[PDB]
Amino acid sequence: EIVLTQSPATLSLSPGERATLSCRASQSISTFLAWYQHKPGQAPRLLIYDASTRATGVPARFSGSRSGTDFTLTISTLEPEDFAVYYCQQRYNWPPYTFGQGTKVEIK
Amino acid sequence: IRCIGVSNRDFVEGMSGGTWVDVVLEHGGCVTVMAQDKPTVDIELVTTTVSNMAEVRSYCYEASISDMASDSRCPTQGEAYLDKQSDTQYVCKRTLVDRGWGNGCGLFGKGSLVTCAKFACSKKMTGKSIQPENLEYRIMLSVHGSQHSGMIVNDTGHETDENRAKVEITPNSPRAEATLGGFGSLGLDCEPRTGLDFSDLYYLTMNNKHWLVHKEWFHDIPLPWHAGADTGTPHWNNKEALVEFKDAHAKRQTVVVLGSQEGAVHTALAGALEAEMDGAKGRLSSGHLKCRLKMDKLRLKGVSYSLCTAAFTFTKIPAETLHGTVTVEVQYAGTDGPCKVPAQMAVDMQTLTPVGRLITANPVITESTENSKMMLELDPPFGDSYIVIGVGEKKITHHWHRSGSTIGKAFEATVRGAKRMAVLGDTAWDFGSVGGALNSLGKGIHQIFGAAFKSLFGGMSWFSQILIGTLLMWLGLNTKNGSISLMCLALGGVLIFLSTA
Amino acid sequence: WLVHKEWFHDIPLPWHAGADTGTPHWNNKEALVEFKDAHAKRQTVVVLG
Amino acid sequence: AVTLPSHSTRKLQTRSQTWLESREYTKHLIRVENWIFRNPGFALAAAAIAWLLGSSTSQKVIYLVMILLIAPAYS
Amino acid sequence: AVTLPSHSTRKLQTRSQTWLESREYTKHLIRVENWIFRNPGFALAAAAIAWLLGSSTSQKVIYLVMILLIAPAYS
Amino acid sequence: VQLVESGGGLVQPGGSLRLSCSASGFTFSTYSMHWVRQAPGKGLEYVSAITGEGDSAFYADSVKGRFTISRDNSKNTLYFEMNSLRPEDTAVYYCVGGYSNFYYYYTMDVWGQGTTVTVSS
Repeated sequence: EIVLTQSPATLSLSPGERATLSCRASQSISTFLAWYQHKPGQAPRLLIYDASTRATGVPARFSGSRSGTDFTLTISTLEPEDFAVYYCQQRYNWPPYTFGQGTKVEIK
Repeated sequence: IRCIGVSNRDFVEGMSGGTWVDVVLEHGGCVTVMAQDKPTVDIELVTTTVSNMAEVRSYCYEASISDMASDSRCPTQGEAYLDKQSDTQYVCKRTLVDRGWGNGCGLFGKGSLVTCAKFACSKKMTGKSIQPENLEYRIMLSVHGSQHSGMIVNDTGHETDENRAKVEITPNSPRAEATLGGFGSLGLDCEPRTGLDFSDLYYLTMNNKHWLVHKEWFHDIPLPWHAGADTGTPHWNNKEALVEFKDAHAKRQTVVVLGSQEGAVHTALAGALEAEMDGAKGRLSSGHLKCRLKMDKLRLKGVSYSLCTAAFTFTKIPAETLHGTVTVEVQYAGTDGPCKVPAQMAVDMQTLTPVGRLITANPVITESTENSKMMLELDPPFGDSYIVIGVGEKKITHHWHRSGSTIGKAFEATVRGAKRMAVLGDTAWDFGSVGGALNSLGKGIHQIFGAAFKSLFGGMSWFSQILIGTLLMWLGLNTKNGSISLMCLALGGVLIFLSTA
Repeated sequence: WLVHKEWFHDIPLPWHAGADTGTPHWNNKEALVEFKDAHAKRQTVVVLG
Repeated sequence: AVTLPSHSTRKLQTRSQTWLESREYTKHLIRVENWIFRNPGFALAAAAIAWLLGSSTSQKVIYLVMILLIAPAYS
Repeated sequence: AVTLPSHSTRKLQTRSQTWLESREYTKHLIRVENWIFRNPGFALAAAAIAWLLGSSTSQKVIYLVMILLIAPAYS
Repeated sequence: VQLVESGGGLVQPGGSLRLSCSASGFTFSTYSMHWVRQAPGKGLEYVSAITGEGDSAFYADSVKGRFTISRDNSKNTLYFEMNSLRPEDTAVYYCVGGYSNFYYYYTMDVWGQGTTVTVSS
């Protein structure tokens, strides 16, 4: 099965700082990768699908990029409501889908 | 969009009538229509629903028997009579039985024995009639241009997405206008009444499985049949053959039922279409619709757009469809606004000369936030060529190579034409049907030949046809008369009818 | 019934061999299960009645 | 499945009647009559094919009968 | 009952596959092959009868084939 | 467009449970449904899926054999009948749905609030 590895286990940033998260697949996913935002006591919220396409109503600050097997989620201007856990999910051919271990964006 | 990956799609080019093109739509594939200076539209027939069918003649395929009884007579008396012969719920059979002097009457000839048994059917299959009215077609059409690759198999909101439309077509409204915001509207005039023989096809249900079935196959069935409105106590015209009246060695009678019959009908059904049902309506997924496309209110949204020059980044790769074309998904970097996208199949590096054809109408990105996604496709030449997207100093050039020369392309086109003719009959002449006189003459002679052929042959399936084809092939091969050609010619039809499906 | 021992070997139906200790293993796996194909995108499995 | 060989090939012969004896006669005749009644034009096709085959009249009639027999069964 | 006419006579023609398509070619071949494999003596008898009928060689071969097809179906 | 989940609670080891997920606001039959669970202090785990029409179902190895996904398109309800529960199955389960045209594939999804399932110990 394909595995997704997010690089930073936990990320500590001040409000307004740039935020960068990288998710690496064990094998080629041509353009199938999604990014979700999950807050405690809330359902996980879809942010980006197809790597760079923003879901309905997602603010423009969230951006997605791809390079081979390395996908990047970027948050230009951090706002306080953005500090949560962020997950990557593989939407490749078969339903065997793996969620990355997640990265915590913390207010240092 | 809609048809990139369908693998059974065909391109209808141009409109030599200036306004319209006739087109036959089929369930299997879809039609991408490209005009001179109008946006390419991909059209697909999706589902055909039939509504308010009328139950007709339900059959019984699993009988059950009940308390038998019998009566005998002297070798010289009348005939046996059970009082349960005056009841239309009992199957009764009369025979001759050896009697005499041991059995109870002094005489030795053959007696008369009657046996009766009560008949009950646990379940029966029922057929319903389909009028060629009150049946609806649903056509889904979409447009090229600004859509990103995601919006290919995504049917969530077509009400507001400005680039996809859904058209409902019934005999009461055989024509419609598909309104595409900013593109105008595509007029669509269709022939619903005559799409697919719906005057001989009953709808058949056995147990939560539904089929389309011809007449004369739902009337030549040897099974106990009611006659429509099952109201109170059920009546079966024939309890015959659902009940077997044997007799022992001249001194008994025995009544048995044959078991459940539901596997014989499954095999008896062959060449009958599969259908499903939602509520009172029946969805068929294999059909045939003919629509003329009045394409004279279509515009090009991208005209009078300043061409975007920021950057272009490939997002997935340049890929090749099954028919030769090439799809590309590009991401635009620096937002200018709504703007035209430059793209071509170019060759010489200095004089970028448009070689080949671009089948994505004129690409234009309609969104400007930071980066946008769009998908186009194009038909490159057979030799090596370059996909060139951009304006100046940032034209990422990809090297493309196409496999098969024009000869193979024409061969495949003839193959597709032959298959479509075999499937559709005379109607195949209407696929690219701008309309002249050679076309109409061909269609007329095909109508006459098809009528004659279907009258003579066309009562056979893939084996009787192969046999009779080989036999007539030998016959014409060695007859030496002037009829040779006729024989051989007839086989071509026959033979392809067997080797193309 | 009494059945000729040549009509009871040319039968196209799933067949066990001998008596069944527990749940039988049937070798054929076909001629009673039909894998029909949708219009180039799906597969559906039905059984004959 | 689809084939299911008929047991009438190996009809067990004895004084007592067999499983479905009363039906055989009408079975085959009914199948042939029904198929021909539904498809009449193939009678003309078979007449032509039989006429083109076989020298004598008896041969042509036998060809006609055997074609009209073999077609409804698709044998 | 016993007859149950086949629907393949009126096969509905469209792009999508019909109810039992994959079994059409095998079905008839298997029936004929099985019946002949069980009864070779009739192959000999049919060869003789075909030889007695028909003047030319092709007529006799066609008679042989048509008899070998009619026999398994009892058409 | 919403998914309301129910049926979570306390269960004994080896025990059984049935979770339900009622869909509203869309054509349920056109949506492939999925079950994703999250153990306490653990990442999300995609465990099960079913096609829009109910034809075929997929189960992750971690649950394959014990859990059964099903759906009723007339009652607009997805079900996750999980038997032989183990303490490792104690987690918050969330049913998700996405418009599907191909057995399980989806792009934009919709999530329920989740329901807690606790193995006793």
